[PDB]
Amino acid sequence: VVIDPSGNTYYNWLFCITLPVMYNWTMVIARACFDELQSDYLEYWLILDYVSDIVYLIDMFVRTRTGYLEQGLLVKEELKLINKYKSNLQFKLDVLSLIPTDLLYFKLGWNYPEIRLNRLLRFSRMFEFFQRTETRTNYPNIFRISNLVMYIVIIIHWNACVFYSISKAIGFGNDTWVYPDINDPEFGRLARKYVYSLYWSTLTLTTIGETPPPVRDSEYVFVVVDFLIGVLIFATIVGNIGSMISNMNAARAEFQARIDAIKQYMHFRNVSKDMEKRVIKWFDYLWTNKKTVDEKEVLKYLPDKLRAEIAINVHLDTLKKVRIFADCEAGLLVELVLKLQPQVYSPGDYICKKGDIGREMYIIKEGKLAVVADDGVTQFVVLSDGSYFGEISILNIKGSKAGNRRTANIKSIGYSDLFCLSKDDLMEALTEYPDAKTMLEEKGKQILMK
Amino acid sequence: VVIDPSGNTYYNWLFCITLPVMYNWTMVIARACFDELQSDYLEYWLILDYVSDIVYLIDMFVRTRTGYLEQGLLVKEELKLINKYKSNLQFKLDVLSLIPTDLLYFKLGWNYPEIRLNRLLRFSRMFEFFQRTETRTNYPNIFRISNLVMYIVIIIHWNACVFYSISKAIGFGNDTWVYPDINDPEFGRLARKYVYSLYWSTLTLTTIGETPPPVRDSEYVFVVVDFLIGVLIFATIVGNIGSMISNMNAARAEFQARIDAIKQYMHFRNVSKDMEKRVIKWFDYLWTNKKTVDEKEVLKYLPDKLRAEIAINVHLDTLKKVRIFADCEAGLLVELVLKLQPQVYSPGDYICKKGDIGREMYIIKEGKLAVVADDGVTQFVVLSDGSYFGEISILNIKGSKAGNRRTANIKSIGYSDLFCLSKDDLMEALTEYPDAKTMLEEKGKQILMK
Amino acid sequence: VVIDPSGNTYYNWLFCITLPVMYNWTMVIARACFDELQSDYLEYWLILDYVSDIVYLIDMFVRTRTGYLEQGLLVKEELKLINKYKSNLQFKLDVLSLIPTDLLYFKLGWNYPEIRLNRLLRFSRMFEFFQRTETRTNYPNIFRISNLVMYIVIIIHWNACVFYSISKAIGFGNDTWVYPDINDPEFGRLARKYVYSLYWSTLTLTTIGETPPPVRDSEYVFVVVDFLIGVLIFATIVGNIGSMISNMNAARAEFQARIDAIKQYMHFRNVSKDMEKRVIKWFDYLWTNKKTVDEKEVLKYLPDKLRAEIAINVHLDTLKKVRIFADCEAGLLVELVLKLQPQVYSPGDYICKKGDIGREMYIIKEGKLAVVADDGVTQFVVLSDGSYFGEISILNIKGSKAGNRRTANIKSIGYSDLFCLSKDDLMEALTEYPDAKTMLEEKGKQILMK
Amino acid sequence: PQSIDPLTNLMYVLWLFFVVMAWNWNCWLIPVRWAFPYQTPDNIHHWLLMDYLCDLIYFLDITVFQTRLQFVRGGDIITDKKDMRNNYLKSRRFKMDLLSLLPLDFVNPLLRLPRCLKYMAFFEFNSRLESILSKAYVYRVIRTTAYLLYSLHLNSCLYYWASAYQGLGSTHWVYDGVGNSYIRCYYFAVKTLITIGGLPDPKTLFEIVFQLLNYFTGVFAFSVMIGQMRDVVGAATAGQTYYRSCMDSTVKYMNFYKIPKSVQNRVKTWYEYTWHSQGMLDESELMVQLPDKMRLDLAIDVNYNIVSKVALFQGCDRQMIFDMLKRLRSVVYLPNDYVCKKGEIGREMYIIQAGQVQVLGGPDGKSVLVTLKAGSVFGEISLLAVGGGNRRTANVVAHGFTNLFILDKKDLNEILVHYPESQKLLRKKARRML
Ligand SMILES: Nc1nc2c(ncn2[C@@H]2O[C@@H]3COP(=O)(O)O[C@H]3[C@H]2O)c(=O)[nH]1
Ligand SMILES: Nc1nc2c(ncn2[C@@H]2O[C@@H]3COP(=O)(O)O[C@H]3[C@H]2O)c(=O)[nH]1
Ligand SMILES: Nc1nc2c(ncn2[C@@H]2O[C@@H]3COP(=O)(O)O[C@H]3[C@H]2O)c(=O)[nH]1
Ligand SMILES: Nc1nc2c(ncn2[C@@H]2O[C@@H]3COP(=O)(O)O[C@H]3[C@H]2O)c(=O)[nH]1
Repeated sequence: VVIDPSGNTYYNWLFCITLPVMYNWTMVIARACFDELQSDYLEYWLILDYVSDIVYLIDMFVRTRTGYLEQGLLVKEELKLINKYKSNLQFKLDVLSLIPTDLLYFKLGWNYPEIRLNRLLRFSRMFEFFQRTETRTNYPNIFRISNLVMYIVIIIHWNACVFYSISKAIGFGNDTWVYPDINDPEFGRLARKYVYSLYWSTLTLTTIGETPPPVRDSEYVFVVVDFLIGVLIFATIVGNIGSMISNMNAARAEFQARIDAIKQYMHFRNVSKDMEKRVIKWFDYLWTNKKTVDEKEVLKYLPDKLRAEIAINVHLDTLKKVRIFADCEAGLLVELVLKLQPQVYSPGDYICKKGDIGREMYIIKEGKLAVVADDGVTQFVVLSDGSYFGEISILNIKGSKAGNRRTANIKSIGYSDLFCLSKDDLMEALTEYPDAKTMLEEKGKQILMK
Repeated sequence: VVIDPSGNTYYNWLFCITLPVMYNWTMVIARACFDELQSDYLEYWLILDYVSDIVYLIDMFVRTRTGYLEQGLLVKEELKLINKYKSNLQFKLDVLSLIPTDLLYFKLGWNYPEIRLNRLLRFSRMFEFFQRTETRTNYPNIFRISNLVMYIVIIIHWNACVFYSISKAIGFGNDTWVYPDINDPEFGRLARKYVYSLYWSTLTLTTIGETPPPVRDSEYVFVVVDFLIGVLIFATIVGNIGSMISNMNAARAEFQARIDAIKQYMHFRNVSKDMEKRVIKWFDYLWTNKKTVDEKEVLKYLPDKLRAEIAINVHLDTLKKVRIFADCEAGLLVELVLKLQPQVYSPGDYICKKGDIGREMYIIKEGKLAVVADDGVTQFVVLSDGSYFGEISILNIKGSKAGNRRTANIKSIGYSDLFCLSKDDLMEALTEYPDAKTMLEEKGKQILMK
Repeated sequence: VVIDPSGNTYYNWLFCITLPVMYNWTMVIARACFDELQSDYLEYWLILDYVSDIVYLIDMFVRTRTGYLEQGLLVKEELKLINKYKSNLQFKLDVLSLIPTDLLYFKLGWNYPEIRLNRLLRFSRMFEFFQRTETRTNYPNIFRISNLVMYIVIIIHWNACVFYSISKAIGFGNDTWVYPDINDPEFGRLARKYVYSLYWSTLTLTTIGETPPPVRDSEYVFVVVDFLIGVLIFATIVGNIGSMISNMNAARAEFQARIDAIKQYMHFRNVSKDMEKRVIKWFDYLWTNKKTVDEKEVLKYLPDKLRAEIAINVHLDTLKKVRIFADCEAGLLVELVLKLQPQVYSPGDYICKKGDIGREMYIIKEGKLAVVADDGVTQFVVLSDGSYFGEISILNIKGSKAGNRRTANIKSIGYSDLFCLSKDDLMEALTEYPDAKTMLEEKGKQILMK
Repeated sequence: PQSIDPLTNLMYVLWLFFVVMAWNWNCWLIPVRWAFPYQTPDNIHHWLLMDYLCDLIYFLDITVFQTRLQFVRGGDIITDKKDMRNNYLKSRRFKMDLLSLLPLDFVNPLLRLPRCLKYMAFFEFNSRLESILSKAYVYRVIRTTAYLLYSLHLNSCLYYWASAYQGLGSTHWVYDGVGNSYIRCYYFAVKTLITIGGLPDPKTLFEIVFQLLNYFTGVFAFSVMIGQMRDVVGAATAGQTYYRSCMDSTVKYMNFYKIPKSVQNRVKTWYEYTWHSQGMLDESELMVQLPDKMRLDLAIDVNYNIVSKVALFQGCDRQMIFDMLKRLRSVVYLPNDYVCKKGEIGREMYIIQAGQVQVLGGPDGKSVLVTLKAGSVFGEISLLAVGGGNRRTANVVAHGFTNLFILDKKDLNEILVHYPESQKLLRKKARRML
């Protein structure tokens, strides 16, 4: 066997059924309208149509064999798969698409391939494959733009075929609007026919005009209706493409709008040029190191377990270096990485100063932190990445010298990225982990005697 | 070394290298397609190409001399800088851009300047300059509009060059669609060549048409593709420019939308016309002084420290006028500036009614408030600047009657824009500084004995 | 006075100065380019220019009589107003707009109103009037559409004047692109002249083409540049129109999106049809009665006193009938109406149920209740609009038969829109007022002995 | 039906559709009869017959149907016949209907131009057809393109009027008189309002003024209608676009940090199954927009019988179950994902909505001791501990895509202290489990 829809082989068959359906949506109407296209390459079109019908029959076999989810589980019982496939509208559309209409080649001649319009009813396979591709590709917006561009190409090609067919019904060369006479050697070539029809359909759908005006009421009706198609349907697709291109830039546009709002606020308040330059440097650091994206808003819809799975892989290198996590039991990390808030500090920033209230502890993800004196001109010792600080004034140290006050000045040299862990978030993990609390109290009481 | 990319000396270099990149993206294709442009000004083009190559080599030296950020610290080791630069794709693109392709002048003649089309591979430097200029200029929307307009100009110029090349590859004056014959003294001028090619490019890319229809199959195919380029690539940039000018005054649009929502709510509620006039006068005051946008929402994307420094810098003159601090130490303003929130009050509005739950200290920044009597005709004390009022109710001093309630009624004589300080936010912040509690208690008892 | 900026007379003078500014911004360039307009109506244009200059002088006098805000107080000192006005850029623009350049009519000719283009420098009056009209008028959407339309009219008029000036510089009838020979009686008519210039300007700026192609290189360059300018302007038109469509639909499309989302949720989860009908009927009752607007979201940008005034004036009729509100003290409503949530109930939906914990106290605004018992086929007494119920469970009376539990049942006969007071929200304001506790305890005792 | 509520009673919606058909006939056909000479004396009687039918529809609307529309006054539905008539006469709808039914005997078809003033019925029918029809985004598209077609229709009628005023074939710009008048005038209106161009140039002053105003109205009104239609089709796929945007932002975040594909496929699959089993990602986003009473209503129908049929909430207080579902949030658990960890601490109690979870225990684990289907509760035991005293007794692995409900630590206990008898009943049923 039973093919998993989430599996890779189902995607491979989705592509392998999309190729003949895309062939049918393009070439069947072209062969039906451009009779020279069907007549000249009849062997090639017969081979391609028979291959497409064989692939349709293998898609029959796959649709009877692909699984469907029932109460979460993927059921693999054959009769259940058969009944589920047959009960759907998909089976009816597919079996109407695969009726043997090729037997009507004898009744209507070999120049009538418009009896294969039933084969377009496998469009659901195209849309399903395009939905599955956009989920699993690394560039979803680019593929979406290409898909809508191809929809434009299909609509333009179909309008070209329709215009050629209407010129055929009215008569070539009878009017200045229709396609010219085939008896002209230049306009009698099949390439000229298709390419001029594509030109007419392109200019008409895009509402450029600059084409010979209709001289017949049916031509006026078709031109009005197809201008309306180009307005309602085509221009909507072009607007969707523009919206998708804007959605590529959406995070960058939002971040630049934040920058513009902050600069406009700072321009009104007559802030000094040094602070404006500092804020500009901070935002240039944010974009240059690509820290504009935030973890909270992107992963806001995720469950806690899957956010924990992601946050471990993001902070793999940091959480091995820390003495609290992944050194003894590695148990509280899966519960506590959700409580960590990443914060980035500018060079020279004082994170916590002596005599200040301690509402959080810090874990150094990146950067080099230094402990300094009251003036801060010199540094006592430097703290590398992976370490942690600011835990003295958080938990209840027995016999504390000051208590709930910072015992050291923390100077941030360079741009240090480091996690934040507040009071109650830390207590809601320490109450369930008394052993982890004791290890922190030990080093806290060991370092507080100085 | 070190160029310090966050510094101004690197951004000033970014403009110096972007000009050769613009010249290569603009003039190399023009000289490649318009052969008269290459032949007529050959000395100037050789000089400019040599200067652009020299600036490219200096950019190579700078990119070997520029400092990245490992562990959040600026790198000064020259070998480390060279190894970091060489490992990136930027070095590969830059060394492909500086391939000595100019040696093929002696193999393909002096009229073949498309061999130095590899110089276009330094586009990333131009895009980096546009990124940096966007976050540094005082006019971000105007610069962004000019950037996208220059993208439009470059695309139209490139399509003009492509049209002239296709007219050259087919034959000048061969058909009605191609560029006319060179031997025509009016159409053989280089200015006429480039300007009419630009006219055709503008007509095709803006989807105006108004061009002679194509004759050959290749011309029809190119016109279809070019109109699709003008519908898809060109009109997306045009539409996002239109949205950007529409979203230029985003804060003004949001404030106006707030006004329309409030007025539409009050229209159906059938509120009195005087009340509507007062609301409109209030919003006119908000827009005239540009107090429309809130400081909290704009600055909440900034880190707490940088916002702290910004809030001190904007309100440095005001917070120097208070009597709580800024006398000996002047260190109290930094900690409590985040907890205080800006407010503004209408004239005649009783900011602190007599016998009310006291919740704020209400530090005055702008506005002359008066301590009115119970009947309200007479006013005792005028509080102009740096004069707190409401230091009775927040802290429950001993020997105080009706400590929770207000001891006087305060009326705003004019539009008083002043900072409110929360109940629990100040009480937590009050315990750190021993001077603030003493002054607050002494002033409260002194004005309570009156 | 002196003139207040927020007063109605300042808006009236803004209109009275916008009229000559709008005259000078459209007719000066029209007379400068179209010589037949300047020559024929000299008697009218001299009087209009003199009137515009007189109104400009009166506007400059008004600018010295407009009181700004020092400490939120209107500065009525004439010398201070004159000193601040003269130090601004607006004084420089006003002086530059009143340079006696009209004295150059003698030394340049009576058909040269190009000199008096400096009167356009008072664009600030027009922009300020349009920024204050949109804030003040009851139809901001219609006024914004009309303002965008007249901006496009002004731009198209200016481009028409530019095209006519370029045609007269190149020569009338010298090319097929320029305006034809004015010696011809058909093309020599001034109305026909300006209308064709405006028609060309609309054709060229709104990206239509349908113009004779340029002949000379200057004509081609101007046509390309004006295509680009008009494409950006048409993009601005489309973006602004979409913005006002979204703003007009912001009251409608938000509610419709909520309706579509809740209908998708109800259909997807397969709810009961009766419950779906009830939910849709309640939402339709909100839409027909315009009660779907959020009170808290819309009324949160106003000050607490001003929002209290709005909420009191909306709920003026209800609060008089309430026995707790505006009956004994009339001092608790000003702080308790803010801490209130309006809710609307369907008929017969069991607002309060027996054997349930109630955390809210409900006051009826414009509804009718039933207070049913047991099965609910019988009712005790209807609750009129302006009464309060559900105060038994929230208040912790020592002599209570049931603690924190509702008594009997409450049913809504019709569509009842009633306020609610939360338990912990009311208990904070109930303990502060000594009179409120005693009467609610007495009412609870009376209910319990009932 | 002596009293009809406007919202329900689809027969009133059908009658209002008939009124809309009459109003659309008036709006579309008077400009034709005013401009085009289609009101010939040969077929004047058919025109007047259908006009009389539309006037009869208007009269039956103003008398028979609008006076039977029940209304709410004083918060109560009013059914008495005389009160409905008084409310209707007081309403703006009666003013619009009376102004729309002005008697114009005097033939000029423009005398029936007041009949287009009955647009309130059209807005009411739009509201009903967008309220009683599921997935009514397609009707909004049809309505907006009907506005566009009506604008093109009015422009075609104006063009034919201008041509007839100018001579009807006097110049190349005006209509030349050959072929069908309506479709060729509509062709002009299409190439004008869409601003396509490609038309004969206007020669005389009147024609140039008309062409100027028509291109101007095209540039603005065409942009208005296409902006409306793009906004309609964007709101049609607004939830899908938002889900795709969130998924792409998440995928970009995981791609940035080089997260392995084994986790990326899990996140993608979780988004896919959440969108296929909930339809709008986070349910609480729509829950917060509704009143608390409607939260209780939309909870008491879909996921109340499944949580009241469990083996642990039997014999409890029925109002706790009402209080149960304000804090129950659904979550999707992937197959072979550890819902419970034996060595780890327990924050949450799990109630299966649609899925199967397997409890593993015994020698070295990996033995399905019991399988819990939909309507079952697992993980309840570890909540009743102080400071996380109790661990999970056995690890639980979801067999498939399990959708299940959540109650956090100190969240069930917030509503458990309200019910003491239910508290001790849950304590007893937890004792029997251990
Ligand atoms: N007092 C002290 N703190 C140190 C030292 N080394 C690192 N620290 C950390 O610096 C932190 C400053 O804030 P805390 O007092 O909360 O906690 C302190 C310790 O976590 C040290 O040698 N002495
Ligand atoms: N009663 C009184 N209050 C004053 C005076 N000067 C300033 N105030 C402030 O006015 C405030 C009114 O509200 P509070 O009673 O909370 O606190 C009061 C004082 O902070 C004064 O001279 N007398
Ligand atoms: N139980 C009861 N409640 C009444 C009666 N009349 C009015 N009420 C109100 O109905 C309310 C329902 O909720 P509560 O029990 O909290 O408080 C109740 C009273 O305020 C009555 O006769 N009996
Ligand atoms: N060990 C075990 N657990 C069961 C059984 N049936 C249901 N469970 C659930 O498995 C859960 C694991 O976590 P808890 O210990 O919190 O609570 C446990 C019960 O809710 C069973 O038969 N054996």
